[PDB]
Amino acid sequence: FNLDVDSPAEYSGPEGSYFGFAVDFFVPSASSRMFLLVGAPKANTTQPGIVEGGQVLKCDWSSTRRCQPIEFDATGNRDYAKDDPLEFKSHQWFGASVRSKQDKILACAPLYHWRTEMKQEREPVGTCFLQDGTKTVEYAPCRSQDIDADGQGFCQGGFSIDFTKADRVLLGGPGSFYWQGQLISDQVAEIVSKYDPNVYSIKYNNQLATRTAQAIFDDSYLGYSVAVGDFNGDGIDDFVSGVPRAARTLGMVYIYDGKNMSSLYNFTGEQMAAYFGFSVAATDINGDDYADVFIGAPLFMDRGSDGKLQEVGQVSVSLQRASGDFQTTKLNGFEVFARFGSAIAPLGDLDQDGFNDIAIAAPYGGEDKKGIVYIFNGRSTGLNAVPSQILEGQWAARSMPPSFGYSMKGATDIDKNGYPDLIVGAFGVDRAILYRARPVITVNAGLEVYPSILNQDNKTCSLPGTALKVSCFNVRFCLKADGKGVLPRKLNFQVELLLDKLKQKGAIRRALFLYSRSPSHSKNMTISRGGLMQCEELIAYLRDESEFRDKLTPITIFMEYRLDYRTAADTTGLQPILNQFTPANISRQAHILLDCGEDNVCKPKLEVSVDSDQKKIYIGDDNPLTLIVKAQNQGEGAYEAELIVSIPLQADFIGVVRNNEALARLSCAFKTENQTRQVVCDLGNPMKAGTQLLAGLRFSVHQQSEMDTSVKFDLQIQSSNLFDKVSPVVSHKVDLAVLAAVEIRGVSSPDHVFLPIPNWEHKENPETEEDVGPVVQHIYELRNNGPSSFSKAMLHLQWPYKYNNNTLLYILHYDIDGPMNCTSDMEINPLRIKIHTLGCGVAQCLKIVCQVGRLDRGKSAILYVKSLLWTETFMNKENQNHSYSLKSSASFNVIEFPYKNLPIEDITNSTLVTTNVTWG
Amino acid sequence: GPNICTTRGVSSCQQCLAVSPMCAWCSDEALPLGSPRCDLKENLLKDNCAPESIEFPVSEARVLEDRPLSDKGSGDSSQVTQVSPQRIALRLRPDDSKNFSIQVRQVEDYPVDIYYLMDLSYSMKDDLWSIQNLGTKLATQMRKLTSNLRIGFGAFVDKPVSPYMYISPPEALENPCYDMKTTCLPMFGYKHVLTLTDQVTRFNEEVKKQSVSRNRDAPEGGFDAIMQATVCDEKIGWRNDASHLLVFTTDAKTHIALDGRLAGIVQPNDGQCHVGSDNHYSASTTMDYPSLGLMTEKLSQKNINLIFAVTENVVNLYQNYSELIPGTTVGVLSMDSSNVLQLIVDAYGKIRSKVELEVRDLPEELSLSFNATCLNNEVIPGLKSCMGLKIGDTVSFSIEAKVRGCPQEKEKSFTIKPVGFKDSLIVQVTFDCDCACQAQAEPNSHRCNNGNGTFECGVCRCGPGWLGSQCECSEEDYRPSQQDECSPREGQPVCSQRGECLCGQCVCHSSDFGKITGKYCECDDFSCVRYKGEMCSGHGQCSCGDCLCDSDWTGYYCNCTTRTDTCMSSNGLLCSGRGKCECGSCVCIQPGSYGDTCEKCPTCPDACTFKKECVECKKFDRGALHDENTCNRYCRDEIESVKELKDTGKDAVNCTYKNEDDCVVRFQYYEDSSGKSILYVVEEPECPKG
Amino acid sequence: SDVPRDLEVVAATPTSLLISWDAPAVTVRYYRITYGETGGNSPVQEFTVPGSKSTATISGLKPGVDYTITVYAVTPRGDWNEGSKPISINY
Ligand SMILES: *[C@@H]1O[C@H](CO)[C@@H](O[C@@H]2O[C@H](CO)[C@@H](O[C@@H]3O[C@H](CO[C@@H]4O[C@H](CO)[C@@H](O[C@H]5O[C@H](CO)[C@@H](O)[C@H](O)[C@@H]5O)[C@H](O)[C@@H]4O)[C@@H](O)[C@H](O[C@H]4O[C@H](CO)[C@@H](O)[C@H](O)[C@@H]4O)[C@@H]3O)[C@H](O)[C@H]2NC(C)=O)[C@H](O)[C@H]1NC(C)=O
Ligand SMILES: *[C@@H]1O[C@H](CO)[C@@H](O[C@@H]2O[C@H](CO)[C@@H](O[C@@H]3O[C@H](CO)[C@@H](O)[C@H](O)[C@@H]3O)[C@H](O)[C@H]2NC(C)=O)[C@H](O)[C@H]1NC(C)=O
Ligand SMILES: *[C@@H]1O[C@H](CO)[C@@H](O[C@@H]2O[C@H](CO)[C@@H](O)[C@H](O)[C@H]2NC(C)=O)[C@H](O)[C@H]1NC(C)=O
Ligand SMILES: *[C@@H]1O[C@H](CO)[C@@H](O[C@@H]2O[C@H](CO)[C@@H](O)[C@H](O)[C@H]2NC(C)=O)[C@H](O)[C@H]1NC(C)=O
Ligand SMILES: *[C@@H]1O[C@H](CO)[C@@H](O[C@@H]2O[C@H](CO)[C@@H](O)[C@H](O)[C@H]2NC(C)=O)[C@H](O)[C@H]1NC(C)=O
Ligand SMILES: *[C@@H]1O[C@H](CO)[C@@H](O[C@@H]2O[C@H](CO)[C@@H](O)[C@H](O)[C@H]2NC(C)=O)[C@H](O)[C@H]1NC(C)=O
Ligand SMILES: *[C@@H]1O[C@H](CO)[C@@H](O)[C@H](O)[C@H]1NC(C)=O
Ligand SMILES: *[C@@H]1O[C@H](CO)[C@@H](O)[C@H](O)[C@H]1NC(C)=O
Ligand SMILES: *[C@@H]1O[C@H](CO)[C@@H](O)[C@H](O)[C@H]1NC(C)=O
Ligand SMILES: *[C@@H]1O[C@H](CO)[C@@H](O)[C@H](O)[C@H]1NC(C)=O
Ligand SMILES: *[C@@H]1O[C@H](CO)[C@@H](O)[C@H](O)[C@H]1NC(C)=O
Ligand SMILES: *[C@@H]1O[C@H](CO)[C@@H](O)[C@H](O)[C@H]1NC(C)=O
Ligand SMILES: *[C@@H]1O[C@H](CO)[C@@H](O)[C@H](O)[C@H]1NC(C)=O
Ligand SMILES: *[C@@H]1O[C@H](CO)[C@@H](O)[C@H](O)[C@H]1NC(C)=O
Ligand SMILES: [Mn+2]
Ligand SMILES: [Mn+2]
Ligand SMILES: [Mn+2]
Ligand SMILES: [Mn+2]
Ligand SMILES: [Mn+2]
Ligand SMILES: [Mn+2]
Ligand SMILES: [Mn+2]
Ligand SMILES: [Mn+2]
Ligand code: NA
Repeated sequence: FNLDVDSPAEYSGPEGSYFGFAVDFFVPSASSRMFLLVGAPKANTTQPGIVEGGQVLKCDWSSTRRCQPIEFDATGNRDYAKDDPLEFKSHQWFGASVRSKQDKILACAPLYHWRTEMKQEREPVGTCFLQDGTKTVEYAPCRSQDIDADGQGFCQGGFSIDFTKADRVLLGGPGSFYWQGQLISDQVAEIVSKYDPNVYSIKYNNQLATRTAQAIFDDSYLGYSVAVGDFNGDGIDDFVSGVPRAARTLGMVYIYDGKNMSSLYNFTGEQMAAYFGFSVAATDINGDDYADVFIGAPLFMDRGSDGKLQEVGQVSVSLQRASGDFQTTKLNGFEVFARFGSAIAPLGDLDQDGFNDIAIAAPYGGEDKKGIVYIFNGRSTGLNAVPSQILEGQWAARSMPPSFGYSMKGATDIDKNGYPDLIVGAFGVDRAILYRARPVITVNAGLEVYPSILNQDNKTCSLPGTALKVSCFNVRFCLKADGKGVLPRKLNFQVELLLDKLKQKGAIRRALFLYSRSPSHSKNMTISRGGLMQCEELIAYLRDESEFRDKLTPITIFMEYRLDYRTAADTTGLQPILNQFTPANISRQAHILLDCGEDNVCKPKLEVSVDSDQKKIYIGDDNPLTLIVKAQNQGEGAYEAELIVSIPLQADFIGVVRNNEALARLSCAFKTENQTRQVVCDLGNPMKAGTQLLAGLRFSVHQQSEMDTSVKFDLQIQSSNLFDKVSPVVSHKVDLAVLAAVEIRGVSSPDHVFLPIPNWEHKENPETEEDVGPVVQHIYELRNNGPSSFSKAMLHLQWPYKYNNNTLLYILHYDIDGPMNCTSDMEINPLRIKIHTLGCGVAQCLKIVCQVGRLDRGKSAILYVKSLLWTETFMNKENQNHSYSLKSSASFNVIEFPYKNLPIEDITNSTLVTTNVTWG
Repeated sequence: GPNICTTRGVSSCQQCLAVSPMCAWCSDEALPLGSPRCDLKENLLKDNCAPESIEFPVSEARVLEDRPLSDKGSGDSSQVTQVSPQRIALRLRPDDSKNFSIQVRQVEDYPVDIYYLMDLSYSMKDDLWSIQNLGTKLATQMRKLTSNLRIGFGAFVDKPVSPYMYISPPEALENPCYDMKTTCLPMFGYKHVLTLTDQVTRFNEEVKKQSVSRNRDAPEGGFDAIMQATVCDEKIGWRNDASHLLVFTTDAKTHIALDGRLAGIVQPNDGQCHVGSDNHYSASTTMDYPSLGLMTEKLSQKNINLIFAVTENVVNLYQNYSELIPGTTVGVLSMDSSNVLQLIVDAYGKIRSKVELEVRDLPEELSLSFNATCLNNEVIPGLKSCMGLKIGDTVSFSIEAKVRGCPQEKEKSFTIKPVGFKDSLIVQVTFDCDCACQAQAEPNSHRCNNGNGTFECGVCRCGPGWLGSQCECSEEDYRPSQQDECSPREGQPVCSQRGECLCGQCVCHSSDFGKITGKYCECDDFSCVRYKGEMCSGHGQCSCGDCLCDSDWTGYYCNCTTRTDTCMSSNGLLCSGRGKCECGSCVCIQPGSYGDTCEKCPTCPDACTFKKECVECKKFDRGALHDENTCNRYCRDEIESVKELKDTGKDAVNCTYKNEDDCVVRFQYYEDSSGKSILYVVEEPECPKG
Repeated sequence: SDVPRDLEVVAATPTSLLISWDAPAVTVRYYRITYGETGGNSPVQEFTVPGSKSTATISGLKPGVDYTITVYAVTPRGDWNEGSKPISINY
């Protein structure tokens, strides 16, 4: 929110040169001056025979606003033979990737082409030039003896580059190995020490590189983007790369160990063609000193209110935990076709609040599709989901979209103001813009009234114009402000004071200042840096007795303060900004003395009472929880009476009861400011005598623990009176209860087997599954629906194995689904066969007993029993033509719950599954 | 009676209408102060004041034109009109709603132009050969469904630039296939050869004049071709009265948007037509591949049905691409493209099997509800689409339009229309926020004498602090003890203590943290309820303690969606027919069923129990599912009475049941891949012998 | 691996003659057969066979004539990529 959009730094290269396609800061240790690095591919150079080789320009903050091209190659194409070029270098897009660490600058040409020195070819290998001081070396790791598309020839290395904490480059290239992509990492010293200008392919010691994979990974485009961070305890920056076309164009992000190049973690997009991994960035947004992952998907399509797909883009925010796998949240875009996730730029701590911040850019959104950059502040809980500022493109369309925000670089403080600044590239208009962060001031203002209660018969002060004694009070307004970084010593504040803010426009003022004789006053204050809260005074005379007829209603003293711009740094137009979330105005209230008794002081007696209409609250689900509050004041009036509901962490307070006349509404608002959640309800200002008020507040508890027995609510009333200002704190608890609705269901597949079996004969020793009979399938499902879960349960299956010594339903196999084990008292499939009513009562029984694990709401446990009808036992002699109903029963018993030390009860039921065989 | 317009009303003519759709105003030419004021019709009626003085605008659904749905859409007549009504005039008073209807029909013989968009990379050389006579073969097949047919051809390979193109050796540029020891022609981004014509011989002639090229990287961008063939309609010759089918044939993967960055292409695709007189896509080298969103938008605007004809290896990929582009169907393409002629006819059946309404240019101030009548008289609320239709069927939709407040927007207009259809329902919206008497001026003084003033519509709202019909008070002291009629239910505090009473009117004080309004100051903003801690969930406006929800939001807390898309299952039935859809979530009715779409029911009966209901009504013409006349809506399965029922069906189910004639019927259920499922019923069942 | 092996004429017959090659160890996408005469200007003729089929047939030429037949292997990478070593035999 502190970025200055009034007077940024405009940089413009030549037109058509994509000036601004890549940006970075340059902070050499050689000097105190800092420079801007702006890549500009498609830029015509002095290189002989080279058309649009591309440049990298050095722009200075010296305010001359001038850029100078950096000499990297300055030479044309080397030759493999006479009239046979070795390199081509025309339209090589040099400067498409520019990154600098300290005194070293790395720039790359991903469209650089090679002759391969074996056959005559033009292969987009890509090359880079690493410059340190006067010396310049060429780094082209993808240029090697591995040539064709199955090699590194189309790799286009230098497509994305990054440094690490200690002298190591991370270079990606999408075209390696039939466009599987590749990451190559080399020590900076190795690149400089091993350079041989007469050697076109240089072998670097300690080179970390990914290797070719199976052809199913073709066209993944690994190395499309790169970022660095530490995602394990080693301490060295590791490798993060987006793979936008990976996994059937879902998009992937790979994290490789920065030491031995092994894979560490993975990310995958949820939507195809969204280009998940187009942009990647690594920063610590929550201050827990663990690097967090940012992944852009500019073409992601969410659903609008109508439900139709719309392309707004989205960014994946993954917070790293010290234990393991991340916590990932999604941030959707705003405008359609804006490509919200195109560029993700970390920028230091922008507001110097202690938590790092970040900027996400939508280059084609905004007014006239000029481009928008969104600034997101970090917090203790992670990234704030809401932008704190937006940057709008100031440049028109011309041939191609301005693409403002297509490239960004932050995190570096180019002026001494003490706040990191930001570079935004456009390249559509061939421009680059620098936004300087403004300093942040945190200001707190106190207001007090001497005294808070006014007596009209107590007239003391004399009016200036004429001599009359008037009831008066004092108002003191104190002001203190400070901030980090560079900012002036003394600050100019303009403060306004308003008396009786309630009654205004057409109304009675009821209060005015002594000297100015006015309801309002203005003051010019000047304070200095930290501490030293200054104060001033003008005093508040009260109007004539019975000049209003309006007693009771408090006189609200209102102070608001602004900042006259004036003071600023030598930065020529950088003025500070007030803190983002902080009140610019503070109010106090004086009350006229009314019905305070003979002591002339109002001492109330406040009382809170709550009965229990709600008794049981069930664990595992939200549910209506309504408390009826009875707040009564027996005694003299209570100034600014408020009901304070101190809630637990599980509260989730909503609304109030409207539907009853017995309890008449209320004014309640949820708020949490200092270390505590609570609900505040206004009981009237003043809350007069009598005043027995009934009301209700609705809550939905998402509970906690599963070791919790109760939930705690504490209630009391507070007021501004000097004596007996509060009420005794009353506590009401409703107990957690366990209710789990568990059902057992079954089905026979099929429920019918018609006799005789078509094309069936009798084998006396069969192992077929065809000679036994048809497949009868019983499926039993134990499902827990009720809100509470259970930890352990037992399941007993009774199965009709035999009737009169011969088989009824021969079980081949049984399978489980969910947290359950099962055991058969008799060996299942003992013959090793491979692919009226008959229950387990009055028939030979085969028992299957099962132990059930934890079953929550949405989950169940299933037992699949595949059996064969034994045709030989039917159809033969004692069973020839009769109707038999095969019956199997299954019962369940819930034996335990995770909610131990809470009431339990028990759950038990049973269902039976029947298979009827018939003749006719 | 007391009601709402009577008390809590009475501010101004325009301010009284904004209260409720049922309210009215009066300019009675007299001054019986009393309480004629702002009130209901029936109340104000018995109070007299009716020399047209009552101003009670009623919301109108009037149709401006409704042509009858035609029977055959081929030739003669005029204005095929497969949608009706066409133009209606919607006129809405503040916070009101009215409802209308729309009927759409897939009409018999309807003109159909089909444009063939073919991959010409080398693995399609087998395909281009067998396509030679399939132009005239397609003529005879489409002749049965449509008398007026048009065909056209276009080709694509990929962007003719590195890394995709063969850039070297220079010996191989005109012949990108050189090491193959044969000859092909240089690759092209998108090549349009034959514009749509009614001569099918003209098709086969241009084919086999075409030949195959070669590319390097496996993904072949056809999205450049799909985008161009859609928006270049003048060049490729889409009829405007016809059903547009664009068949896309490729055996490999495809390039997607932002892939062109490797080739040095940073310019996003524009939906414009860059195919020139040379019939080539000029922007192919200079412009990136189009995104799925941009393709979806231009595909919808030009009413183009896109068909994906792809090989079995890559068919699952284009299925999922089609799932992100609604209205696009996919089909399995044989390696040699011998299957396209049948695949086209099957695709057209799917395209004309569905009806779904789309909305264009809808003002956000008003929202559209939907109920659907597809199968006989049964209504399906919340659904704007119908499924399982055959050509000639007609379906209905009931739509409700409701606003919040009312704009001065100059009334605009918007469009309701089924997808892929030329015909549409155009709705002209209009808003009357204010009475007719406001045009009569009367700037200030009049009955409220000197000290400025104002008179409007039979009442005077005068001055900063002057209040009454006679302007007086303004906190001069001037103390009326008003008591009665400044608060209802006499004995209660004045103006609810929010605000106060001065001069007899309540001018509400304590205006901060939101505004306090109302004549008794009983109303306000921010007084509404919360759902997760966010008031009205952020999905509705707060007006006097009640939430006015945004479009596609309903409920007291405005946290309930009207969206049925998250209730939609993979088979096309919302909640699988096993439950209702409430606030975007299914609630399963059938016992033992669960899941987001109620798709999981392990304890449900087997398909033998389910699909036997189809064989009853479809074959034996009896049982349930017949008397509902749904016998063929829910049963789309092909059924054939046969002998045998052999073994080799692989994935299949054998089923036996006894009908009401005490005979045993035996049938089978079988399907191929993600394709259709077929029921084989054994003819001559087994019955008790005589 | 990268090359087909030992293509040999199978059926002694007039036109509609048959040939058979053997199992390249690499994964093969397609097979490309090219055939025509010996030494004249030559009418090159070709067709495509899926990688799962090891045999092919030819319509043309004579009951008996001196010809030349070549078989190319197709790499399953990129659009159309062929191996370095095609195999041929005369008859
Ligand atoms: C994040 O996502 C990444 C993206 O997928 C994951 O990376 C992937 O991890 C996979 C798991 O390790 C890995 O699969 C392994 O690949 C290697 C490749 O070596 C091969 O060497 C052979 C000769 O060059 C060739 O393989 C032969 O066998 C294959 C069948 O597997 C045949 O198709 C071939 O024709 C050939 O005859 C290949 O050319 C290849 O170069 C394999 O060695 C591994 O084999 C393992 O499994 C087999 C059984 O399947 C075991 O017998 C054996 O001992 C190994 O355990 C794996 O197949 C992917 O290559 C790799 N992909 C990329 C792009 O990196 C990453 O794991 C994931 N990380 C996390 C933390 O989630
Ligand atoms: C929108 O917000 C409202 C209020 O925040 C939600 O109302 C609550 O809805 C539930 C059902 O989803 C009501 O039922 C309650 O939950 C148990 C669960 O088993 C149910 O069995 C009982 O009938 C119980 O009443 C609940 O009463 C209701 N009100 C509350 C919690 O205060 C509403 O669900 C939300 N809608 C959406 C779509 O989020
Ligand atoms: C760099 O110089 C080259 C010189 O060839 C420019 O390329 C020519 O641009 C003109 C006008 O745009 C065209 O008429 C020519 O056809 C181009 N040359 C060729 C060989 O095609 C190029 O535009 C210049 N680029 C910049 C950024 O200045
Ligand atoms: C009557 O009025 C006097 C004058 O305002 C009050 O005296 C003030 O007391 C406050 C503290 O309550 C001081 O801050 C002021 O400086 C005092 N003003 C003076 C002394 O002029 C007095 O408290 C009031 N009440 C009484 C006398 O009961
Ligand atoms: C089912 O049996 C297994 C094997 O005895 C039980 O063991 C679990 O899984 C591993 C073995 O694969 C053990 O080392 C764990 O201690 C067990 N985990 C848990 C959560 O119990 C398993 O517990 C049994 N399941 C039930 C529901 O009793
Ligand atoms: C679609 O049909 C539903 C049927 O419920 C209509 O719902 C209205 O809202 C109440 C509230 O439940 C229903 O009981 C009534 O049937 C309807 N109210 C009426 C008719 O006053 C809904 O209005 C219909 N929508 C359209 C656009 O026709
Ligand atoms: C690679 O990562 C670390 C070394 O930094 C080590 O824990 C791991 O075992 C290594 N594995 C291999 C295969 O090198
Ligand atoms: C005063 O601050 C409050 C919040 O603290 C803010 O809502 C309001 O707009 C500010 N200005 C006023 C009340 O004039
Ligand atoms: C089997 O027969 C019993 C007899 O009472 C009946 O209750 C049951 O429903 C039958 N099962 C079927 C027809 O699936
Ligand atoms: C069943 O077999 C057992 C095996 O010993 C035998 O004792 C019993 O008599 C048999 N029952 C009948 C009814 O045959
Ligand atoms: C068992 O389930 C039946 C319904 O299937 C129900 O009526 C009964 O109350 C349940 N009994 C217990 C103890 O859960
Ligand atoms: C609204 O109801 C139906 C649609 O539900 C519609 O046909 C009818 O014309 C409308 N009726 C009224 C009274 O608005
Ligand atoms: C397509 O998506 C489905 C789920 O939507 C998934 O099961 C399948 O594997 C996907 N196939 C491809 C080729 O992406
Ligand atoms: C269905 O029954 C027929 C007739 O016996 C048999 O040949 C076939 O294998 C069965 N099919 C299946 C899938 O079991
Ligand atoms: Mn590390
Ligand atoms: Mn972190
Ligand atoms: Mn910060
Ligand atoms: Mn700075
Ligand atoms: Mn007292
Ligand atoms: Mn291809
Ligand atoms: Mn093919
Ligand atoms: Mn390609
Ligand atoms: Na007075």
